[PDB]
Amino acid sequence: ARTTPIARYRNIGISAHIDAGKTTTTERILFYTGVNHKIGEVHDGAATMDWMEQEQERGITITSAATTAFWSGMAKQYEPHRINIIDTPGHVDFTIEVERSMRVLDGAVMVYCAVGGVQPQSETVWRQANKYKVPRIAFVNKMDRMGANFLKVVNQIKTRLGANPVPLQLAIGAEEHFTGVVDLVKMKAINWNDADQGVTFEYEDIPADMVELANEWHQNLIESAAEASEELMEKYLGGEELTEAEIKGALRQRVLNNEIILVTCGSAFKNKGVQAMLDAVIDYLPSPVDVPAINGILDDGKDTPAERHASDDEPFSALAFKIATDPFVGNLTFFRVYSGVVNSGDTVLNSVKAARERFGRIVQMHANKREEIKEVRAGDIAAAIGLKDVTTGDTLCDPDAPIILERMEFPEPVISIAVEPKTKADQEKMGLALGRLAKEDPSFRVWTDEESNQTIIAGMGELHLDIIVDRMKREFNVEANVGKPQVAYRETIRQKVTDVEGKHAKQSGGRGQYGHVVIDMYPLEPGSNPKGYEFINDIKGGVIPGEYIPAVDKGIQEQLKAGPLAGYPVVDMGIRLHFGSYHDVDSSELAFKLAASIAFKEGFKKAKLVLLEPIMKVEVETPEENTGDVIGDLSRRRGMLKGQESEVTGVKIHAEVPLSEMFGYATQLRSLTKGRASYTMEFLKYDEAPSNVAQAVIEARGK
Amino acid sequence: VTSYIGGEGHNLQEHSVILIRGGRVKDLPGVRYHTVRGALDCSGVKDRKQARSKYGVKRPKA
Amino acid sequence: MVTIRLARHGAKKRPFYQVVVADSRNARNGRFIERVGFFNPIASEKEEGTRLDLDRIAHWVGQGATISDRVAALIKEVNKAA
Amino acid sequence: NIKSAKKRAIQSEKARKHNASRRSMMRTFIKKVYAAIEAGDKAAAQKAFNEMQPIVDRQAAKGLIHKNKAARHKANLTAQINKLA
Amino acid sequence: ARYLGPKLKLSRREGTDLFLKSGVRAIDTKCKIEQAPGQHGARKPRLSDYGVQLREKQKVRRIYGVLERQFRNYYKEAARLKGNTGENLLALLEGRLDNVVYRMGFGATRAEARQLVSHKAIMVNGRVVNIASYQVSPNDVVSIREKAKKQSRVKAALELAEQREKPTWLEVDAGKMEGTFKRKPERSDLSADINEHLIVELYSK
RNA sequence: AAAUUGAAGAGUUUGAUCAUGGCUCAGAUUGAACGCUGGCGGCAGGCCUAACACAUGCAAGUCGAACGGUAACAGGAAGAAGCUUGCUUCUUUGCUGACGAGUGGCGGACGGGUGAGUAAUGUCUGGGAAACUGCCUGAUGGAGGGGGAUAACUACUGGAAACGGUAGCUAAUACCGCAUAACGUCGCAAGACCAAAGAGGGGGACCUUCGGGCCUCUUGCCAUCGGAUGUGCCCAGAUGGGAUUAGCUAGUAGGUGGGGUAACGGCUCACCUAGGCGACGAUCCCUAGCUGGUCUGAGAGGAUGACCAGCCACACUGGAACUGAGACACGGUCCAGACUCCUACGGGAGGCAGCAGUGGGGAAUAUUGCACAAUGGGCGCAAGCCUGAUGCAGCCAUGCCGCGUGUAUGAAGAAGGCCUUCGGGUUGUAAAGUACUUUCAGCGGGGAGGAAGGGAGUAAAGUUAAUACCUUUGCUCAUUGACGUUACCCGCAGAAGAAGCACCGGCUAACUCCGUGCCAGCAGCCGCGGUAAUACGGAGGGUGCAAGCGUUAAUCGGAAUUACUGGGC
Ligand SMILES: Nc1nc2c(ncn2[C@@H]2O[C@H](COP(=O)(O)OP(=O)(O)O)[C@@H](O)[C@H]2O)c(=O)[nH]1
Ligand SMILES: [Mg+2]
Ligand SMILES: [Mg+2]
Ligand SMILES: [Mg+2]
Ligand SMILES: [Mg+2]
Ligand SMILES: [Mg+2]
Ligand SMILES: [Mg+2]
Ligand SMILES: [Mg+2]
Ligand SMILES: [Mg+2]
Ligand SMILES: [Mg+2]
Ligand SMILES: [Mg+2]
Ligand SMILES: [Mg+2]
Ligand SMILES: [Mg+2]
Ligand SMILES: [Mg+2]
Ligand SMILES: [Mg+2]
Ligand SMILES: [Mg+2]
Ligand SMILES: [Mg+2]
Ligand SMILES: [Mg+2]
Ligand SMILES: [Mg+2]
Ligand SMILES: [Mg+2]
Ligand SMILES: [Mg+2]
Ligand SMILES: [Mg+2]
Ligand SMILES: [Mg+2]
Ligand SMILES: [Mg+2]
Ligand SMILES: [Mg+2]
Ligand SMILES: [Mg+2]
Ligand SMILES: [Mg+2]
Ligand SMILES: [Mg+2]
Ligand SMILES: [Mg+2]
Repeated sequence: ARTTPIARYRNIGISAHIDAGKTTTTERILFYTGVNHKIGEVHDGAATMDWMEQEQERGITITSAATTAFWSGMAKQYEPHRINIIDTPGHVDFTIEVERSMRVLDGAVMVYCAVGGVQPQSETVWRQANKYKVPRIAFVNKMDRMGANFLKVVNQIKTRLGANPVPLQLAIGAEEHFTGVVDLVKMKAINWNDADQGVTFEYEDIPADMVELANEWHQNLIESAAEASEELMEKYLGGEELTEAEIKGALRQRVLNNEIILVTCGSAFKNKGVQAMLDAVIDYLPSPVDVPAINGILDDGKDTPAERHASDDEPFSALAFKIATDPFVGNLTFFRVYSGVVNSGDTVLNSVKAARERFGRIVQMHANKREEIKEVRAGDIAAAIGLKDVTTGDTLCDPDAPIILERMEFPEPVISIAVEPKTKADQEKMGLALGRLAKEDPSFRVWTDEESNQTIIAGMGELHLDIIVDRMKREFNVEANVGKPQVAYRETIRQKVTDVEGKHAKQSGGRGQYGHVVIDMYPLEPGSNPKGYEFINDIKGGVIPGEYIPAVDKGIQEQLKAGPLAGYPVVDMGIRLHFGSYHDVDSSELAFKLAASIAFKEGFKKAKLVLLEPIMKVEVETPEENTGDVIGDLSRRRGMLKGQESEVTGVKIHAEVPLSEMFGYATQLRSLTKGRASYTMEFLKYDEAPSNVAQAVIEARGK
Repeated sequence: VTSYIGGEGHNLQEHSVILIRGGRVKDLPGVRYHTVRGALDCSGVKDRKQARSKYGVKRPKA
Repeated sequence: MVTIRLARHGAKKRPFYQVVVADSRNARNGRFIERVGFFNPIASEKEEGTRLDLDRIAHWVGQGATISDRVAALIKEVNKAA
Repeated sequence: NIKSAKKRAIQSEKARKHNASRRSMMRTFIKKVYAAIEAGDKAAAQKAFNEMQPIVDRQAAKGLIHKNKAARHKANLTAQINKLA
Repeated sequence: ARYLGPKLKLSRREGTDLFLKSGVRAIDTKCKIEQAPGQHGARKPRLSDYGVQLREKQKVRRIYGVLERQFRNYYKEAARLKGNTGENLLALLEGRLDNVVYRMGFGATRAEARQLVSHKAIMVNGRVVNIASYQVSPNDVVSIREKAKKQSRVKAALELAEQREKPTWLEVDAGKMEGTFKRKPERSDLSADINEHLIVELYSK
């Protein structure tokens, strides 16, 4: 029934900076495992992982693509292990994809360019993998490129990321003369064949051009493995060379418990090092069964709510990590089954929403290709069709299974735009498209701001948002134009107090009712009340009838609620009905509302109060080299600074900036900090700002 | 076609989509249809409490 | 193959069959040659459960009509031999 | 095709070949009879009729033509031969 | 499908007593029966043909605790059945299980009879029946179930069922808590103030 | 016995009247949608528009009791793994159960879908003659004998796949001639001529090359005549609008002969005749599936053809034929056209108007569900397999029906609201309070019916020669339900979990106050609002219906307002 044993499963991700070689390494993996009959290349769009039209055209991976391969070895050493690889996008503008996958995966191959080595998004995916506490190996790709330096990149991994990398496969020859790799356990030099596409290779005897460096690093590898358990330490110190099997086992223990990252090297585009990397994956990275059982909660926790072994004997539990659009069935949910067995057509429970879902179809994935499978076992990645309300990080399981797992956090989108269709006969269709897209992508939100009729689109970056826009144009076609979000201001009086009046000639002899009010407005102070409206009752001269003496403030609510100046609200005003006149028979509230409106209008006219723009507080973490640049940008922007701080790993600046401004501030921040700085917003109390648009918006409509 | 907007206060702009039902105004000679309030982003009449099913107004808590 | 079979009229969860001699190609509820009696599997009272038009069924069998398994069993039960 | 009606497609192809062969054989013998009728030599026409009679009878029995078709051929050609005098 | 509300409003809107209360006290003591429920009940506007027809139909509907859909179905059945449509309609209304329950006893009001029927506390002709509109046929034995007799409401209602005209078509066994339905009530066996022809012409309108 | 017992009017032209004449309203119905609201159950209904385009998974297979046979499993046998001469299973043998692929038989033309086309190439009614009909069934016969293949398979080999190429063979219930065939075809007669297939169970004799022959039984095979079923064909009538469409037709109308059909026939051809249709509406244009029926009506009628059943037509568009009893074939072939998809670029594949489902269109119509347990259908001797037919489940107050949301008592006629003549009236026995019940929903426990059959054993006779095999009928034995935590019944609890919508000027049932003041607005018709609005909006109160209500759309009625019943100038 089970086509492959539990132990022979390797769930891994390929994570790195942009254009580090993830998709190329995946393509060579597929070629050398035989599922792909042509190697192809990304820049010509022939990569299988880059299946979306945007990926094919632009040469980048925008989606986490999961596929599966069978690997025996360079020498067919082992029975075919099944590697469930996921090619993740290294763009900072798609970070949820890598976080999404990396939650469920068991290992990560971190790719590093031999020239650049550790880069900003390599550090980003490093942090994500570290917080998920996953084992890593490293693949120094791009060894065929001038300036490549494997040892220097390893030292960059050591110094920058904070790791203690362990060399495992040193490089023979120069950059363009990249002949192959010498393994630091076998003492064999794999040289790949250039006539064919690197499918074949030869083992050579580490020629004299490098026998000292290899010997030294092999001794370092031996002692690194020896520093794993006392049984290894005692014999190492006794002075017999550790056998390769025990070395590999100890290094595997170090990999599982994250003491080290085993770094190999290769050149995927020149077809070298990929099979060696695959054997490194098989030998050193965990399987679904070679880790302590996963954990969750159950009924407000317990001593041990859940300990789910990687085995079929136990009730089904899984995690639905990816949600993807499908034009023909409306959804496709990629889930990893952590423990148990499920079959097509079976019913399960989403422990989060606590509802029944029927697995309409279960398929195995190969890029866009789907193949139907009858059942899924523990430690296996598959895609379900028929789920209709399940979201990312949702636990699908049998009754009495863990409820909440670690996946309940996502990044916050940073770029915000306002999207409007070219044809305004397209509002509902575009809204539906954007809603479903938001449902697939947690880090992307769409909302109609209610101060205007615009619809605001918030994402992780400008690349994220224009990818969303053009994919919306292509699939479920609706055109769209981007613009700027509108601005919600507020007013406040500039310390004005008077005994203003309000009087309308409603009597006219025969109408039978009328009234007159005399009020006072004062500003309290800039932001000392959660209630922007204030009232202090002082109606003494001609006290109106007693049924709504205190209720002549809920009626004045609406004047402050919207539009004394340019249709915008006010804060800090406090109203005080001091005098007035009436008749003590029928004091019509509706008739008094006209007097209230005229009193408010005359009061504003005599106040000549001004507008407060929306200024929020922005807190930015940046390295301590671009501090001057970022604060200079914030100062060229009409923004103020608050507080100086110096983090151990950076510097935190705090500033006050308008909302009409800092449109697309994330891209500018990334430009001026090498994409290695973050910012957050919290909407602090407003401030005065001279803007010519405040009168423009109201004078566009004449008087 | 020309259609009436019943009730007090609406939000119909120059390109808002709306739902049109039969009827007539009978003193606007030429208006033979009615706009269904509270349907197709034509919000229901504000502060309405009687004949509330017409005018697309929902039941207040009260 | 002019079968004699049960037509399954009646209601939901309360079947009631018409014993019809019908050409086998036509649908169960569809075209039939004639109706010869009825059957009610849920009739569990003093009321009659089944009735069959024995002479007409014999005429059609002599003509060559086929008999379904249930029609045969119900004819056996109608005859007091079983 | 989706289901295994491809087997019936193959069978229909083979039966088309066989039936076409036998039907054309029938038709050329009938053509011989008609050509003899046009020539007027009742001896050769009668011989051709006697040679085609088993052919059409056997093919009608096998089912390539129908008994009515075979009888129509025989009756029409016998009438032609009788008027040939 | 039941009028859950004040009953004396209905009684004084119809004017006469609809028998919607027990005999514990007098109707005039329980409500101002003379006028109508509203704040404009003192005034007596002139009624119309439609007004009197509707008032008669509503009086019958409120007497028997029936809604308009079921009452229209009853009228259709009465018009189908041979004989006087009004007499047929009244016989159909008297055939209701809650109606016969009330007319025999077992409940001081027809709503109480409806609870007794619906609560599976009534057995008709051996079969337990909990449908208030279950039409009882001639020679049917309507009996209380076990584990429901001798309780306060039942005994009080049986005792209170005295001091009123005994139906001449039931022959109830009050002690043993079952009665018979020997034959359908005739026109002379009912109130005789209710004009059935008014309802007939209303529903033929 | 009974099959019906059936016909209502009102508002509005006027200063007022009567006629006439429109408009509007009161009723019933929905495949309805929208607004507000919404407890449950039963039974039905559920893309009316784009016959618009379709991803994905299923919708048609079965037979080893026709055959060659052995890809997977199992059983035996023959052994130098395991091995304590085996319990711990290495290999071989189609040998037996079974069985992928293959030949072959039947099915696939049924079942399911849609109404695009079709206005008479159709449908309905009633007849007729020139027909064929697999399976089913009755009667009578035959079922010597022989041949050459070829698939699979073997060898080589092309191709990414789809799928093939070159040789070698090996089977048949595949194909082919001969033998024989007549109440059969041809012919007036003489006479001439046409078919086949064999397989399975058991078996005391007797003969064997342990293949069996041979005797039986049950199937199948072939010929003819029938029956039944089904199909084909012909005729008369009926079956929409338009004359702001009066001429149409040249294989056109008929005859002779040849051919063709299963069958008659201009069905087709070669000639001869110059006809035929049309004011009883041809032709042309638009529309349209038709019917039993459905809604309405007292009828006559009008409108309609959703569900269900019958017939027809279609299957991406056009055409054509092949096979077969039956097709010019949804899930077959070929070609031509557009579209879609895979391609390793050389090629290849497909047609949801089958069940679901997606996009689009639209005011609007559902699940990418569970079983073949019922009944049918296909195949098979059966077992059994398949069956998106069918039985059920889900979603939708879409409709019809039923029930519930408490019952009795309760006058401080409480408070609060509203009105007021300021006395009071009203909300109102309503609430609160007291007692009582627990349907339904929620939990826990029992529990039918839809289940007939099938399998194994045995008894009886039947059969035979054989108390064997095989039918037919008793007798038992363990058994088969998706629905299903079924219907249904019993227990726990506490009035708890369950009321809204429209209207209140007249038509039309239900009236006062306040705020606005020809403004805001209402309106089905008449009409209301410009300072005391029962006609707008809010409140109180009432009226109608009620898990519905109201709004809009559509048919009929009212409308005797297309008047045949039944009108006028
Ligand atoms: N020279 C060279 N080019 C490489 C190598 N690996 C990848 N590339 C190319 O660099 C570009 C980006 O690499 P790609 O595989 O798309 O990586 P990803 O965008 O990080 O997933 C593509 O044009 C690749 O063909 C390598 O080792 N050497
Ligand atoms: Mg890439
Ligand atoms: Mg690039
Ligand atoms: Mg002829
Ligand atoms: Mg109801
Ligand atoms: Mg289509
Ligand atoms: Mg199936
Ligand atoms: Mg087989
Ligand atoms: Mg041979
Ligand atoms: Mg044969
Ligand atoms: Mg005409
Ligand atoms: Mg049409
Ligand atoms: Mg009439
Ligand atoms: Mg339809
Ligand atoms: Mg053919
Ligand atoms: Mg077909
Ligand atoms: Mg199809
Ligand atoms: Mg739409
Ligand atoms: Mg069956
Ligand atoms: Mg009071
Ligand atoms: Mg219950
Ligand atoms: Mg049984
Ligand atoms: Mg049972
Ligand atoms: Mg009135
Ligand atoms: Mg109104
Ligand atoms: Mg109306
Ligand atoms: Mg007023
Ligand atoms: Mg009429
Ligand atoms: Mg007239």
